[PDB]
Amino acid sequence: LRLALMLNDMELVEDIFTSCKDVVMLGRHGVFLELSEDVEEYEDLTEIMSNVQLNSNFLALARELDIMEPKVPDDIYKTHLENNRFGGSGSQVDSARMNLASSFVNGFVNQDKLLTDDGNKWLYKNKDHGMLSAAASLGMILLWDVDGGLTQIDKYLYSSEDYIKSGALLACGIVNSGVRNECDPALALLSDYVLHNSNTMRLGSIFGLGLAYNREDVLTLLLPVMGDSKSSMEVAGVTALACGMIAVGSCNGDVTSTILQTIMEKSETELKDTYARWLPLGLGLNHLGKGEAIEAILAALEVVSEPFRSFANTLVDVCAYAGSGNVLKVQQLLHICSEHFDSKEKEEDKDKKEKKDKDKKEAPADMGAHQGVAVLGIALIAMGEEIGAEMALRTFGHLLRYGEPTLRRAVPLALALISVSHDADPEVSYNSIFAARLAAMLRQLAQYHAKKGTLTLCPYHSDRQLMSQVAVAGLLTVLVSFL
Amino acid sequence: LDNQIQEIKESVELPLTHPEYYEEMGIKPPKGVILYGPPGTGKTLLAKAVANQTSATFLRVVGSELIQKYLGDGPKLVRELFRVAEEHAPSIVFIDEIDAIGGEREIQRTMLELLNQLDGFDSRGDVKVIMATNRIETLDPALIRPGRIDRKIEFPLPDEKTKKRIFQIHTSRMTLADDVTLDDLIMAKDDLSGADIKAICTEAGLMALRER
Amino acid sequence: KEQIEKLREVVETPLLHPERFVNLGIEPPKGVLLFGPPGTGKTLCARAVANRTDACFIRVIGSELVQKYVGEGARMVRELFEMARTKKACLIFFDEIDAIGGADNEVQRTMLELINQLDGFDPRGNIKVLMATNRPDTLDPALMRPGRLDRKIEFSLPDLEGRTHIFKIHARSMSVERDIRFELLARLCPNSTGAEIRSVCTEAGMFAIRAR
Repeated sequence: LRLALMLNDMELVEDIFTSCKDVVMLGRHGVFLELSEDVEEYEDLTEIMSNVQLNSNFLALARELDIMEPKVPDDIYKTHLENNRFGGSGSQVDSARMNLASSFVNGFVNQDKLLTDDGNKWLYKNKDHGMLSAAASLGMILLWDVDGGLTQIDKYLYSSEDYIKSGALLACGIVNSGVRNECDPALALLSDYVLHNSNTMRLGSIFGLGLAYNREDVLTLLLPVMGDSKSSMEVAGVTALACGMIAVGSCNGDVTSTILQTIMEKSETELKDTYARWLPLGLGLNHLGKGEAIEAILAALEVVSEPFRSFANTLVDVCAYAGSGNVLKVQQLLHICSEHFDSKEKEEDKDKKEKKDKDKKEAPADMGAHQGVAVLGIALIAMGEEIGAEMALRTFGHLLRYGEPTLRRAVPLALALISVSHDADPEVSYNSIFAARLAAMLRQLAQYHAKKGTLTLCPYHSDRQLMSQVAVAGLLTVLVSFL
Repeated sequence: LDNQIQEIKESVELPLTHPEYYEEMGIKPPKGVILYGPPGTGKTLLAKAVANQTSATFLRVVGSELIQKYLGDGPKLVRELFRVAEEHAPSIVFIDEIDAIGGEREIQRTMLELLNQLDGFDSRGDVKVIMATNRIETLDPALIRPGRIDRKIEFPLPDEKTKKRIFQIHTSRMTLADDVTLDDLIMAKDDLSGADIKAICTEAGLMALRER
Repeated sequence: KEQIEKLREVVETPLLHPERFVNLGIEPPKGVLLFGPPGTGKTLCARAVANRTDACFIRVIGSELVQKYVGEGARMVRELFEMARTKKACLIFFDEIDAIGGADNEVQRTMLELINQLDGFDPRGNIKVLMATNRPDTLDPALMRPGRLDRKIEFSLPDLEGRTHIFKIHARSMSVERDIRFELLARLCPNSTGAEIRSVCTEAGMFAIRAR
């Protein structure tokens, strides 16, 4: 099955399902079976097992409800969390931003459901993007109980507020990934063409359906989505990321008219460069799964232009070098590392955590000793992918102390990803550093975040553009990489 | 021996075993005990601390060299061990080889500061501290009255049976002549935690390995 | 029961009802004297700290009076008496007076100035006197005591019906045999001084330890 993780073949799962079917644990190999399989072989698996299924137990067991049917009741049974964290750590929230960190709490602490139903007006006192984060928080508390999800989110569906129903459909997309029954009421209309509600419902519904999902009908419905070209960034954000998560793990990628269409319409208008920042995210997501693809040279011939689409080119260079023995790209990395452009250093040098993710002995380097603080952010993000040994925390000792709110804000993120009784001590160190608002909301985000799959590699690589308006914070809370 | 290990086990390992006699009987000895033995160095003291390592988090601190190896750091590392011991309330703090008194004027103020911080004037019972040394006469009586209030035990002369068994195991694969006796070896040596006879068996096995 | 009231009526009553002592006749009492074997010393004083009504006070040990580079002890006793002046007649506790009593002119400054401040009415002379020591061989406090201090009593020795309180505070031992009865430990050992019961926990507790 590891050979199926590295091969991405359709016959291996059939031979291992008839050989594992003959040799009758069961729910455990189903759980990490679904964890090990990518987006391709579970839909090919659901079509060949939609044909035979050999017991009715291959789509009965290995399609949905059974990667979470063993965990959730046992997680509620074997674990007993205290209420003093909700009380104190759930009581020092204020200033309309620690309340956003409290939507992070509500969404990402679900045994106990007290803070979930702690009265009302908690979503009314919040802001628009906090109304998305709180409308989707009740979707993050319901990764189980499919029948309960409809009767808990139904109160927020088609309500009087646009963000309550759009974030409610986002919740309907987060609660499940194989029900696919909530599509029609939101995917049906899709038509505003300027700026009505169904565009925010297109954010939560196209992104939620992207989390639920070579599907062609949803892409034909996504043709007027990219053709609309709304002024909002998260439209093409969740569109490119949605079709990318649909396209990750394909047969050596593709250069079809989907990403060719979003490249032509990408270069159509050179405004709001954040489009030129998050569209190459979904582009490189469609580049994932390659074994011998020449898409880096095809793009290196087709998007040679200003550093916007050249930044798209170096993003294709990032996702096109997942990792092999190609040290020529390491000396090329050192050669191009001194470029005057201060963003291709960030992403192209940020690829280090993805390229050498296995041989972590060479990952600690002298990148922190430079003067390009953005590179210190690169190593800071690259650290948070392991148990966090004394060397990594040693790097968090120097990286933890900085004056800029971007690095002081960025250090508790990787500090919380690297550690999911030495957890609360660096937090007290943050209390000694500060006692801005972003560092407090993010340090609470660490307080409750403490307690090669693409699903764990995409959300943070897309999250590398947090240094903008609070509009991104509507997508910051719905990251699916957090187990 | 289980006798002197059950009292320190229930003393410092308290909140992980039989939780119906600490608050129901109303005992609360949040001070622990102080160990001392003429051999000391942590052989039978570490043999008494190995029972805490079964199901708990352990912290091993041997000697006071890490305090007297800097210009003016002082008890800062002790404060780090006390804050990580505060964050590690369900753990066991074992301090061995307290021979700081046996320049010199700072030892008395970092030891009096160790007395002030070990007493917990503004803290409740959260972590237990174990003290161990070689000679109890060198330590000043300041660490006795505030420190030890629960129980103290005296340790007799070393045990030749355990050291003889360790030397027998380390010399089982080795080649020794008939004129090499054990009583003169275990008798001539003194004040060794076992890692020192292991050290002379490592340099003796390597010294015998030099001739192949 | 008797002695705990003879020392409680001077630690709790003088602050709860000041008018009862002004109108009670002679004057509000000064304090008591606790001298003799240590036994359970400093435990009832910690109980008096636990029985504090409004503000906890600062404790002073006898070891702080003797320090290197003499001359700081006078400023120390004058600065803690000045803190007593600032804290509206704060409580001052003296532990182990035998370290300086029983008269070294550099110590005669601190102890003769200490007598000059206790017997002197400059800061105040009636708040609370209390001395906890070990040996009664302090000649100078024995001759300068009737000047201001009074009410000399035994250290801990109660009457026949008074031991049960010090056994209810000595119930914090390991265990007798189980959690069935406290009175089984509390009433089955009479005629034992407040330190002879520490010899019953140390020697009878050592017999419960050495009982396999």
